[PDB]
Amino acid sequence: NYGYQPLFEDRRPRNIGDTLTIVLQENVSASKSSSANASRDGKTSFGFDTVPRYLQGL
Amino acid sequence: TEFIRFSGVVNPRTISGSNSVPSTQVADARIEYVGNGYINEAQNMGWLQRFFLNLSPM
Repeated sequence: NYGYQPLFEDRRPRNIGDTLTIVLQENVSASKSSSANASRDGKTSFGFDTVPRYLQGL
Repeated sequence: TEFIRFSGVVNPRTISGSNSVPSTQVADARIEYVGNGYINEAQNMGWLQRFFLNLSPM
């Protein structure tokens, strides 16, 4: 005797020793990315090509 | 000579009307497919090559 068995219920595992089908379908995907930047450019100039007389000493 | 061995546990309700069940419905499925003769010995690594594959630094 295997005990009471439901008639219309779907066949499910209920006790120790019962079998069950596992459909292994795994799809995992993780990603991450980052960046940082900094820039600085500086140019400066001053030139006196021709200096008038009253400015010579300066 | 080739040997195909199968072992496992089958649920009676998974067996089809033609007395057939796919191998993916067997709980503890043990499947083996081996052979002998010089064809099978030609697919074995040499002892020195196995020793190197297991003990070589790279």
